[PDB]
Amino acid sequence: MRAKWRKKRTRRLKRKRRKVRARSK
Amino acid sequence: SGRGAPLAKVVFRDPYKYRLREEIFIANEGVHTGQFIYAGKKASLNVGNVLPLGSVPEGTIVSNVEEKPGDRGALARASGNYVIIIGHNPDENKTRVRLPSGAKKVISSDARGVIGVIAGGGRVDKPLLKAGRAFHKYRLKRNSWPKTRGVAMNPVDHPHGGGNHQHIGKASTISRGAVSGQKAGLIAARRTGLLRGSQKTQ
Amino acid sequence: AKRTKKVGITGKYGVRYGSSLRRQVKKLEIQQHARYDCSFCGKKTVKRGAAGIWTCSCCKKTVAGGAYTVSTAAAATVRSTIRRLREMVEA
Amino acid sequence: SINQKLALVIKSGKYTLGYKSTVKSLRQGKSKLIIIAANTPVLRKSELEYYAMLSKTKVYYFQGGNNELGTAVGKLFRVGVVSILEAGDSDILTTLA
Amino acid sequence: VVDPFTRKEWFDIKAPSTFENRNVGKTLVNKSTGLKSASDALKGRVVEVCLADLQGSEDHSFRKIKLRVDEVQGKNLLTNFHGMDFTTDKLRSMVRKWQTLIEANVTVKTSDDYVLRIFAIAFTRKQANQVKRHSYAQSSHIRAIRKVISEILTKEVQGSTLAQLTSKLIPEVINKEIENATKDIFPLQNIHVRKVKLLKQPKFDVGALMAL
Amino acid sequence: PKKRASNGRNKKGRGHVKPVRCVNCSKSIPKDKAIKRMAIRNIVEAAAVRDLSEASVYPEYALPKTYNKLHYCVSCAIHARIVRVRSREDRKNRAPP
Amino acid sequence: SQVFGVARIYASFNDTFVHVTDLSGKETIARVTGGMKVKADRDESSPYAAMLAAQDVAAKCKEVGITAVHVKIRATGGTRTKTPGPGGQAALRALARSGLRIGRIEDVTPVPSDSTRKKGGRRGRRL
RNA sequence: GGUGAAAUUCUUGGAUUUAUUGAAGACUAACUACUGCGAAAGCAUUUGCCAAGGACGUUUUCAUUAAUCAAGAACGAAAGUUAGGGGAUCGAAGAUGAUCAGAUACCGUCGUAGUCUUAACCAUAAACUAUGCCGACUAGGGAUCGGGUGGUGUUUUUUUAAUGACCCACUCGGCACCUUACGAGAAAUCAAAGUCUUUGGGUUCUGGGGGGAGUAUGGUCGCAAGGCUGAAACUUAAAGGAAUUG
RNA sequence: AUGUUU
Ligand SMILES: [K+]
Ligand SMILES: [K+]
Ligand SMILES: [K+]
Ligand SMILES: [K+]
Ligand SMILES: [Mg+2]
Ligand SMILES: [Mg+2]
Ligand SMILES: [Mg+2]
Ligand SMILES: [Mg+2]
Ligand SMILES: [Mg+2]
Ligand SMILES: [Mg+2]
Ligand SMILES: [Mg+2]
Ligand SMILES: [Mg+2]
Ligand SMILES: [Mg+2]
Ligand SMILES: [Mg+2]
Ligand SMILES: [Mg+2]
Ligand SMILES: [Mg+2]
Ligand SMILES: [Mg+2]
Ligand SMILES: [Mg+2]
Ligand SMILES: [Mg+2]
Ligand SMILES: [Mg+2]
Ligand SMILES: [Mg+2]
Ligand SMILES: [Zn+2]
Ligand SMILES: [Zn+2]
Repeated sequence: MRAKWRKKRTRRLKRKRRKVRARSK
Repeated sequence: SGRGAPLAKVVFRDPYKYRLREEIFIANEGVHTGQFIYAGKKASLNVGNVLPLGSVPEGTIVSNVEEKPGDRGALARASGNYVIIIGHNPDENKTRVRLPSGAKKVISSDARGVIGVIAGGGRVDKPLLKAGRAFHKYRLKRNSWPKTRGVAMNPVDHPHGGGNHQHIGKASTISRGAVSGQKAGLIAARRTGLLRGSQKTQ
Repeated sequence: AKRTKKVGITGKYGVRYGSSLRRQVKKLEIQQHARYDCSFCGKKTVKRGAAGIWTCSCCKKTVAGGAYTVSTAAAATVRSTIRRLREMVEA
Repeated sequence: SINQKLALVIKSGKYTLGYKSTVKSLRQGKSKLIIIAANTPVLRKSELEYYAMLSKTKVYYFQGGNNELGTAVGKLFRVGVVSILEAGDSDILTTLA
Repeated sequence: VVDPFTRKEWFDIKAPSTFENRNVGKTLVNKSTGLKSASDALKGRVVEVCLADLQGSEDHSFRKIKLRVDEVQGKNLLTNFHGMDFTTDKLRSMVRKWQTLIEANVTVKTSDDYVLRIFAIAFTRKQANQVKRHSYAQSSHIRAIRKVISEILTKEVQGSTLAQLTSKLIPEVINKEIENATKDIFPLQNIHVRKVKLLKQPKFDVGALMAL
Repeated sequence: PKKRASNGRNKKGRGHVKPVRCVNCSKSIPKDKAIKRMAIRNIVEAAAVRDLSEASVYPEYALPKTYNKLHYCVSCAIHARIVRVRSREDRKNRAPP
Repeated sequence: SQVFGVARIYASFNDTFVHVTDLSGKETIARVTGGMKVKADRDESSPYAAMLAAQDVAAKCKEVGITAVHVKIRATGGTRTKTPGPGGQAALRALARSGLRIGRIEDVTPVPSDSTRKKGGRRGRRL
């Protein structure tokens, strides 16, 4: 995989993790 | 009261009778008390002076502009508003101007305007932040506030009233040829939805 | 001491109306409650009356201005452009 | 420059700061030059010019306001007009106009 | 099937009054009819003809001249000067690498009322004994040269009518004047008045139009 | 490894150079890196010089030329054979043929 | 001692226009293009179609009364090509050989002072 | 029109093309370079104003006031964010035409945000010379930029000369370049990447096999996007650099 | 102009 696209996919994954963590409390 | 722009009290001498004549101008930004205002065809191009539109160069910024010579100001009177002189037609003497809404108007070159921009600009940039501030804003203008939504009414009270859910039910764009009692919503709307792209069609 | 970290004058609104609206109000409230230099007497004594009215406590001179600041950028641009047009017309 | 000459006058010569002392010096005829701030009220400026015309005293119009004139004479307060009584060792009275 | 050229009649463009020669060519227009006048269709046409054609000499192969039809009289279009421009090929030939291109432009009013914009160009050149291969100017030379050229153009106009400036452009005396006034700053091989642009016309005044 | 001693461009002492667009594909390439070729073509060669000299009403016209500075991106220049891939030693030869 | 029009050969890619007008340019005479003389959708810019179109334009100009043409040749210009199309050369050749006289050939391709960012994206057409 | 060829689209309500105009916004072609300036990002129409700066000249002045720098600050392309203005062009998204086996990819036609500007953020780039800064020294050469010095120098006018441009020589500072390399390097190559086992001029920062991973968590900054800081478990005998022959 | 995998 391209490093740039791996970085993009990881950033999207962190966005999802942040969203799910905000949902949780 | 009820006006965004401050007013200026300019005292002139009566040319035909010994007395003073006080006029209520809309203050242009930069106009101060004790300032000499010069009004007429031969007045200099200084902020606050009243000149005919034909006597000012292209690109001049004017305010409180007359639609016709002698109506004592109709255009660009609200706070922060102005008219741009965009050209002249000396034969069949007329002045091309740009109005605050962006419309291009042809006015008689004898129509007068005040050099400068109406004072009080930037007023609508501050959030009202409160129903109370809206209350006091319209307390000195007219009984137009607060506004009940038509969809929140009954069918007897509004075209939008009624229904087991709050909804318009039919298109809210109303024909220009509609009648009183029907013209609720977007009257003669050329388009709807969020505005995307460039305005000022030509 | 610094009583508030960021709200400043908008601490009077508490937690109401939204942070973005409070910040927008804060900028203009600082602008409208600030003192300004008098162009006539040279003192920092110009304060707002109603919107668009700016009076100097010394020398008692009142100038038309912006709703929340003594001079708006549009007004300054207009003043400079009228200066230019007048100078071109006279020469 | 003019600010340098004025600084030399403040350092070595004799001067007064302010409308009242300037007018007093003009009326006693011991004023050699009066420097008037740009933002001086026009009535006061005209009165100072009239006093200078009667006393045959030179007038210099400082391009700055009272804040800038006070700074140029080296004070922390606004000065609307400066009167030079003695130039000291300074070329302000001769290298003008 | 209507053959629109069967209803078109020809006119002679007696274009200039002072260039060298009356006749520059022909143009066809719709025959004058009820609600559409042929002189109305004419009187706005701008013809661009080469100064070489206008003078009869081929040393004016560049510098095309614009002539705007001002008045129509009996199968003779009387035009007047409307603008001057170099040819694209000549301009591109003059613009070369390893040299400095200097451009000046002024907006000046002729003696009577004509508002023109004059664009002059110049290029640095090597000296006779120059070994260095580019001969660039130091841009303070460029500012000085631009000031000199602008002053020369501004004073050459404002002292001459439109006709006088037209009769001055053909001998290119402004170019020689610029060379004389700039030789003490930089050699400036290829000085030219590359463009004259009309911005505003006075009152028509057919009376002084009647010089042709 | 570094293929070109300076770089695949001509920029030392600048940092940023404004780009140009390739005439063939419109790719944005820095002005110094773009392959620049001048075209000074005769406005008529076309095996037609004699034809238009005869048809011309001007004797010895000396018909003009068309000047056009073409900027090529590296890919377009290589594909159009404006510039060709050279040997490792031949790359360090900046003289045109 | 001739009657002069203006040839106005716009030789783009995908087409060539041979548009002879009066000296002013307001009045046109028989603007004919390569797409009128070939129907293939790809030989519109071909030299052969340009030659046929130029021959037709010259015949119509000779019937109208035009004897010579001042030539103004252009490319698309703007920001796109600046290079005359393959058909303009053939169009001028055909105008020369069709009996019309020629004068003052000039390139009038519209060239900007670096305006109007070009189409294609910063990576260009990736063929 | 547009393409490899097409198609979408527009078109006898006259499209495309021609001429005369007008408006808008963006940009600043050619000149333009192994040229210039800036700390870097960057900066290319004219003129005016406002401050600033390097180099040079200096038998001017002060006299160690300096170099590099945790913490801390200022600026920081593009994209993106907030709110106004503006919105010509191009154009993430989106819609469409074709191609293909599929092709909401490349290619074509539109087109939103954006692109521009103001007032605030953001603080990241293959932000590159993948080469920290200050200092000294060690080959040759020719260019070129800026300043200075000299010539029985060439041209240009003022009338002696003088600047202006140019030639020649020197010189200081700069962007670089060519040859050779004693020398260095794994080599590519390098006037520094040399003066390094014959190892020490001063100083800041960074790395310790490849992944996991710039991930998780915590902190802090940010409106958000995100930035800065930043593991461990586990896994693995290679991964990688330069060059050689196929 | 389009041609995938081993
Ligand atoms: K409501
Ligand atoms: K309802
Ligand atoms: K075609
Ligand atoms: K847009
Ligand atoms: Mg409401
Ligand atoms: Mg109810
Ligand atoms: Mg009802
Ligand atoms: Mg209804
Ligand atoms: Mg209900
Ligand atoms: Mg490689
Ligand atoms: Mg960079
Ligand atoms: Mg390819
Ligand atoms: Mg330019
Ligand atoms: Mg330069
Ligand atoms: Mg730090
Ligand atoms: Mg940015
Ligand atoms: Mg980084
Ligand atoms: Mg790095
Ligand atoms: Mg490791
Ligand atoms: Mg390898
Ligand atoms: Mg295999
Ligand atoms: Zn006051
Ligand atoms: Zn390309």
